[PDB]
Amino acid sequence: MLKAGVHFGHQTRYWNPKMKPFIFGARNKVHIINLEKTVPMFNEALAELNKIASRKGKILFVGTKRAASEAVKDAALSCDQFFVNHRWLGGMLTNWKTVRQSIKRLKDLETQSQDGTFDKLTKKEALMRTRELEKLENSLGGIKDMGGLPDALFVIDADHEHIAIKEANNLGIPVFAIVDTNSDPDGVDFVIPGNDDAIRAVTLYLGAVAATVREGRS
Amino acid sequence: KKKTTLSEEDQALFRQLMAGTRKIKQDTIVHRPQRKKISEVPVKRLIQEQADASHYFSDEFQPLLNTEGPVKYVRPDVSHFEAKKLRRGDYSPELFLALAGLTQLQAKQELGALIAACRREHVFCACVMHGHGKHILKQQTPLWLAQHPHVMAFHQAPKEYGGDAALLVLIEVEE
Amino acid sequence: ELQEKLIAVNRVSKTVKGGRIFSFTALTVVGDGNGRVGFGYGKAREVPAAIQKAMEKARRNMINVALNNGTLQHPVKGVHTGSRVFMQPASEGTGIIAGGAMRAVLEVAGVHNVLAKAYGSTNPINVVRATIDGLENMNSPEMVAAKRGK
RNA sequence: GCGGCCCCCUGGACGAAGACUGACGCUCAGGUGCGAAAGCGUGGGGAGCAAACAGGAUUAGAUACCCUGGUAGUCCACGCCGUAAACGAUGUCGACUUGGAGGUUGUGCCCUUGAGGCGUGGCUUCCGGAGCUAACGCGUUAAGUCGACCGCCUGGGGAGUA
RNA sequence: CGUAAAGCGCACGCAGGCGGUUUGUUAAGUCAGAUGUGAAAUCCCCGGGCUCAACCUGGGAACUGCAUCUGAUACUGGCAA
RNA sequence: AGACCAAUGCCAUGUACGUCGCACUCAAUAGUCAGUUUUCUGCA
Repeated sequence: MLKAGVHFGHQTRYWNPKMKPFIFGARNKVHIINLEKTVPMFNEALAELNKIASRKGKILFVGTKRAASEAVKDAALSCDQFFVNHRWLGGMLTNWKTVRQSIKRLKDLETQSQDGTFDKLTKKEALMRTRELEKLENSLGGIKDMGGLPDALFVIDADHEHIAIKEANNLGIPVFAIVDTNSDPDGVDFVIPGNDDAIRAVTLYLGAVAATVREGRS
Repeated sequence: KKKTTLSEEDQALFRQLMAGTRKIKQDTIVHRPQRKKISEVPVKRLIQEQADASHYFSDEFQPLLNTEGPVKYVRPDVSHFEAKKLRRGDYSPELFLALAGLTQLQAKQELGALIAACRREHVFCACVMHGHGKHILKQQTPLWLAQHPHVMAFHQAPKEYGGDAALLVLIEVEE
Repeated sequence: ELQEKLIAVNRVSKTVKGGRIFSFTALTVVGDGNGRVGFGYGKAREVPAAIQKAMEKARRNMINVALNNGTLQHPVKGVHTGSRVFMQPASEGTGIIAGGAMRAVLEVAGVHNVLAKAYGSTNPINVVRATIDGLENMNSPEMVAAKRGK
């Protein structure tokens, strides 16, 4: 709701002509996003995104670059929602089938880990198995309790996370992206011209989104 | 109607704060994506849901089902009383699936579709009719159903819903 | 009401280290009989696995066609790779009279009585791809009147 | 195709502002001109290089590759020839259609507060979007989207031969 | 017609083909109608006779053309500005 | 970096790729009519 405070746009380099409607674009070789265009765009994204959030849907924040972590873990986990913060595996939506059995192995190995037989029979293989829980835990972290493929997708950079956008367009999932002036509005259904790599901007930004996901009529 | 926003004068002030002349005025044709239908549910999504649901039905894996009596199954963590309720007919199925005459492959797909539909429509109880066969759908289908994570419990259907030729199935739904 | 039919099976080869290895490719088209046409390619090591992968890919990837009463609407030309294809609505111009591998897609497409004549290449894998492209960019009088106002 | 420097005679291109003519334009079969190199004719020149040629090697042989010599030729004047993988293997002229990084040559504006900032032309290089393409790739210098006129193609060989 | 066959080695240019934009006139091309002709048979259509059919046959359509007259003037051409 | 390395009878190659099934039986409701006369029957 609050006016974007401190980002005003970025990316002098590799700017994309399809971002030409969103650029004010003056200072010191770098491009300034027209935030007077961003505010209606971002309010629309909060509108439809709250609309699917009230229908009891799953949202899947996507935060692979740094420092979108742990800001996407903090914002998704502040809601009762899901996230990807480390490397987004190629095909966790379009073959979720195979990713379902990897999530199943993460559940079986944490149940085996903190409760069952973890000290049993070996030290070396037990260390091997625990670092399998680090690898499967940081890759399949947020998505491990989803149990479906989600009803929307909220990516924090459109060019850095083009794979996830390409799959959610492949599957008919609404993509909500904060694009920058280098990115491309591929199949992003609700584009938001913003700043992808400022931590102030993405914490303000995810703060608003996580605010409207759990917003409660009460 | 225009959404509430900072005043135009305020926007101009933001423009004033912008260091330098600080104005970008490139004009280009603008294309806006059509708004998604409220109903949604595109056939492709449905097909995808079906495929996802049927993915669990393996011919190689055989869950241990009770060999004594009418066919029944309860998923670990679900109250055993649910199977009893199915037997007594406490649950009235809202969806009916007829598998009789289908190949195994077709049947798996239809079962997947049924489960997807139950989830989508928040239907908790469905009836699956497989007919009577030896080493056929009548035997293979319960095994496939058990392997599905959304299947909570099933029991031989009461006579009113097909008896020994049908199953009542309880499906886990997000509400 | 699925109405599947196979057009072409071939034996392709690979030429590994020790001799050659022979694989089989199917090419099928399914369709309900009222628009809704799909094709699938599918390739496997034996013929029934190939046709099954082809049907399974063809049941998805299925396209709507805006039919007329039982036929096309206006004459349409679809091209794909080297394969140029003409079609003409033939307002009850009886019987589907199309080339091979075009008769099948037009048959399960639900159209009954058009006139065709494929030109150029007439490889079956590209003469469909030039019938769907074709039937895809054929639009109806309620779509043209939707576009241009009335 | 043109590579030291200088003079003389001379062709074109591009840019800036303004003036003038007023469709005078585009393409072009036959026709005419120019057209690398080798070659030919007449007369010069001839250092290097070098077909031919000779010798030495190498080799089974070596009319070759390698070595040592070496004539025409290459150089100049005038005339002929009239061809090349004469190739961006892409005819000429015009119009339209997202971009990025350079090079080169003009010109305008702004504190020129420097080897700057903002534009606007001409030619050119690399990469790529849509589109096209059998593919490879082309991609505002198109092989995209069109128009005008010309040239040429129609299976391989025989044969670009008689 | 880059690489499959196919862009003259490159230009200049005659005859030829094509030609920005506005107004007026003409009406040659173009279009509309009319008239004369386009033989009959044959093809096509609707009927009729051979027991049916082939066949024969009545009427029409057609013969996509040409010529002349009457108009229309948007485009192309001619002429004037 | 940069010696020297020539040639390799005659044929046809293939069979060969076209797909399925199930069933079943247990019960009501023949016939039965009548039954002397009365009456104390713990108490606060």
